[PDB]
Amino acid sequence: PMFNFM
Amino acid sequence: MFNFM
Amino acid sequence: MLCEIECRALSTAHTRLIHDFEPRDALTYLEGKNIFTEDHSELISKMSTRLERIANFLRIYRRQASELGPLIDFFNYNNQSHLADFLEDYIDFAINEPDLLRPVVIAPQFSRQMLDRKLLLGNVPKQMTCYIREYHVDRVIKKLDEMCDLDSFFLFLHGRAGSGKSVIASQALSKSDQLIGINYDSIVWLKDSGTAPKSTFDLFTDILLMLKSEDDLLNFPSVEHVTSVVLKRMICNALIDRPNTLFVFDDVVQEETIRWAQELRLRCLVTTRDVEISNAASQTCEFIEVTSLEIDECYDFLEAYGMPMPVGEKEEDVLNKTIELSSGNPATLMMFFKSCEPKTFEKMAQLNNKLESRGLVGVECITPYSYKSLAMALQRCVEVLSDEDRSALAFAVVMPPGVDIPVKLWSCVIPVLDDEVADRLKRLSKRGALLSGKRMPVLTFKIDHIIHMFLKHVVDAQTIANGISILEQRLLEIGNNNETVIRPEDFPKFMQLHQKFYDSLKNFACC
Amino acid sequence: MLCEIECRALSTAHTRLIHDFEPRDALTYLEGKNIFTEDHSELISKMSTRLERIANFLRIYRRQASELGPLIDFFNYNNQSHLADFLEDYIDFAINEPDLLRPVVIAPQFSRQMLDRKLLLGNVPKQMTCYIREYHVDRVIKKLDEMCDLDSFFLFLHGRAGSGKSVIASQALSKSDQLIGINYDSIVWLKDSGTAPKSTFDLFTDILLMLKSEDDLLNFPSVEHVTSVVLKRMICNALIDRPNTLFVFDDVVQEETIRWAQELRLRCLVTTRDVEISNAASQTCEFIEVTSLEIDECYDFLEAYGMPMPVGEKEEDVLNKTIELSSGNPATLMMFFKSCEPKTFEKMAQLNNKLESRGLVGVECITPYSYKSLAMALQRCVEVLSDEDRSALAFAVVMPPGVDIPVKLWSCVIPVDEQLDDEVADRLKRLSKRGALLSGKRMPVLTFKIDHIIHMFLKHVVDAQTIANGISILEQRLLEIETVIRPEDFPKFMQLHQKFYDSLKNFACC
Ligand SMILES: Nc1ncnc2c1ncn2[C@@H]1O[C@H](COP(=O)(O)OP(=O)(O)OP(=O)(O)O)[C@@H](O)[C@H]1O
Ligand SMILES: Nc1ncnc2c1ncn2[C@@H]1O[C@H](COP(=O)(O)OP(=O)(O)OP(=O)(O)O)[C@@H](O)[C@H]1O
Ligand SMILES: [Mg+2]
Ligand SMILES: [Mg+2]
Repeated sequence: PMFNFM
Repeated sequence: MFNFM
Repeated sequence: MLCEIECRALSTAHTRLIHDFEPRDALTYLEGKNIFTEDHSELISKMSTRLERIANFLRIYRRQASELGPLIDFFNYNNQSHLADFLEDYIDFAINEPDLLRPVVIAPQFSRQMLDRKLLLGNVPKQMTCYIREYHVDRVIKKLDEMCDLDSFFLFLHGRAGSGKSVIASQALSKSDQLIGINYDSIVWLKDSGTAPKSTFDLFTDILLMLKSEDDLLNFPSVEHVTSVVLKRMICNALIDRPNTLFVFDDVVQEETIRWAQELRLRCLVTTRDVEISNAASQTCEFIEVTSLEIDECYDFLEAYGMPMPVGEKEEDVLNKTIELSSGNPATLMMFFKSCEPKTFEKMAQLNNKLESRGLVGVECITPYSYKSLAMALQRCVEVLSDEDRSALAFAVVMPPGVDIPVKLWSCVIPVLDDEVADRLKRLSKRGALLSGKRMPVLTFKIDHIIHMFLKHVVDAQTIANGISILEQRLLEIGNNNETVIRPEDFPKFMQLHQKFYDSLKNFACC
Repeated sequence: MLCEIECRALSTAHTRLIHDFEPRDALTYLEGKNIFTEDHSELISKMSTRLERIANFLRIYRRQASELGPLIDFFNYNNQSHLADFLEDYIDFAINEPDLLRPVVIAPQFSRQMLDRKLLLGNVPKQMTCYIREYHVDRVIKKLDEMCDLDSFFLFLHGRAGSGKSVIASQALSKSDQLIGINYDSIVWLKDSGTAPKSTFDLFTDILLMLKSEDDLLNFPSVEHVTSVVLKRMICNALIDRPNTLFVFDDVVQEETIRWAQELRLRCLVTTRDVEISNAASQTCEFIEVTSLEIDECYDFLEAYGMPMPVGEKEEDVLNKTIELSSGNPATLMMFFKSCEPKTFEKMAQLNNKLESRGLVGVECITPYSYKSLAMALQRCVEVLSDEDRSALAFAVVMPPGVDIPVKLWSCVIPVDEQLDDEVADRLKRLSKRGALLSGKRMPVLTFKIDHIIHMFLKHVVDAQTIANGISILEQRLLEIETVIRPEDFPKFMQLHQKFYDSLKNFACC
């Protein structure tokens, strides 16, 4: 999941 | 043989 | 044909030429001193009114002559000397006078001609007022003046997100009376913000329509489907009718935008965050970078909308907390004030706490900004990034904010001689002004504070603790090989120096 | 009908037919000499603006009059004699005294601001400035200057990818004031890049519309669906109102383009990578090749964009490394500068490493080139290729770069369907002719050579297996019974180039 949306 | 082309 | 002075002669002499003149009196003369025809005599002899024959003589005479002669030797003949001496006195201050007007002001209310009419019709936003950053807006007005002469050119007003670029061009084109009216005839101000490959084509469609006359906006075709080459040709077509035209391209993302501005030999002011799009243009590319609002200017901005200035030491310090935190940032400074409710230093420090333990989301507000908070803006700045560069960035969390640290001290956390780290870190500062370069004493980089709490509540909750740990590891690996000052190589082995903040970031990831 | 000369006179003289003229004055003087019709005069007498009656008067006239008489015998009678005098001067310095035409009646109206206009409207791209390749832009201008008399012709400006051709046509059409205005009246520069069979038709759709007036760009039909014979007839039609128009066909890949440009008896500058497309044309074909930037010119290009010059010997050597690496290539040189960030020679040799251990992808950047790195470009040169030629190319990796080697030494790694292996050479010729990927050199003995950009292209692009197979398939035939090529008494040992072979092998266990 490394960030958000991103 | 060509890495895609 | 005439010129623009001999035409202004025949033209600005009309409250006169109607009162005492009959064209037939000159007909024969011009039929005779060789300049006229008999289809043109019959053109100007058999007409009902005299305003007829007057418009006739002032449209037909335009052609078969080589200057304004047989209409000044004629009026001196016909007992109507009062037109003659006028026009001969005017060719006097025309020929004998190497000094006349120069493009400026000879009729008042420019500020309703430019300010409202040209700006508004070129879609320029309502310039900022309660504070103007003098330096920058000025260098803008200057650097736009140096180029009004030029055939096609780029001015890149590049900076951070929320950094204030678009506003500065708004103030720089609304201040002067020169850039619009004097230096350039018209203004076209357009927002890009394009990511799809269709955004950069659709853009130049609304330029092309931004140019087109009020007639034929009705006639607007189903133009969405028309080749790229024909839209381009259609713009440089509709561009015949547009001499010295300025283009503001507010918020450019695609280097394709820049290629189009350059295939069409256009003149561009450009607001953008990513600077490398300019390598797309092979040219007199000229650049102006909007740096962070320095600590003193920030004071000025607060002062500006009525915010009370410090006294006690832990209040001037509270305000250096905000200015340090909001790493020189127009936009967030603004989100802050708007969210500072009672206005007290007390509620300002409330926010100073709220900001550390809840991120930019603690202060996101309705602002003149298009984004609720600077994080939504930066997201994009984070999406555009080379996949690997996305990585280096995702990791610079486990650094110290507001601290200069060497290239190898970074080599510990960043993916892959590890100079390659610096290339990624330059690309990272070049592409949204996310980092901070400092060539000497020793090649070192730095991460600011807004740019950190973006990453805090945004990189993966695990990867924070993984970066903290991958660091204590390679650090202790530098351990088994054996203020205005950079950290020495005898002392890299202990980042324990920043133990304080390292302890807070750790309390975050692990819980 | 008129022709290219009388309409070039009518075209050269258009600022004047706009500053003083009116089609109603001539309509009457002309229904009489029999060159019009009552819809013609209908179409031209009722028009709101004058430029409409004028643009229709010069079109209807360019089709209708049996000659260019009743317009000299008219600017004369209507006291606009200052016109018919200019046009009879052009026809006398044309029929009687030729040559004298370009210096005398055409040039005295040049203006370095009309140029920018003609260029912008003809889609000529904005010429390069910080460095100009003298020889080429120049010898190009000369060969364009030499042909304006000609009725139809091809100029083929062919070279490597990123080799700098398009730029040269931009500078070569931005330099003179002669090529546009003096030698040719207008320019239409269209970029091709066509691979599909429809690209070559879509192209000439945009020629046909590049010719077309602003009016009647409103009036565009579904020509996407309209015959080939008709886009063609429509062009040589709509081409009357365009006397001597020069055509740049930037980046031709399909030999179909060249056939169309030649059925339409057109005038063509052609930037291309593959030269054989010229076999399509039965004509005054002339060719001009953009070679790799020589060891010295490269220096000139770096100095040109603010780059600090060597002092120590292993700094002029850092630069002979780049010069060796980008085997003389504008585009990659440019990515090189563009990626040199702090500007130091240090970070330049750094790239010199990154380049050896990661191929062209170590330096891919945003550059004035339409392509991020030279690999996206050569990609195509390699796709278009005859299937067998595709194989030969795939194998010359396991060669030595920047080294001259005989054909039989190539017959070893190179494929074929007896005892004379000449077929190898035919494939390496098609191979250099078609993207300028190799390098042919006739005597002392037929030997070829692969440059470096064209190698590190193949390094990180061919199948990791075919590298190790070529090293071994070579080491088999390998045993049998400085400015010097390796002799037939000593071929059995390619071990001389063991260096550029030990590296390849360290790369084929990776
Ligand atoms: N003189 C000023 N300079 C900069 N910012 C200001 C000024 N006055 C007010 N602000 C506030 O800061 C906000 C952010 O600035 P702005 O809209 O100019 O950024 P920008 O350069 O358009 O950024 P982005 O590239 O993210 O669009 C403004 O919308 C407003 O809320
Ligand atoms: N004379 C020059 N001056 C400055 N820069 C140059 C020059 N020639 C080439 N370059 C740089 O190298 C790039 C590639 O050159 P160019 O666009 O001419 O290639 P080309 O010969 O048309 O090749 P292709 O057939 O692949 O298009 C340019 O876009 C520019 O970045
Ligand atoms: Mg903006
Ligand atoms: Mg090209």
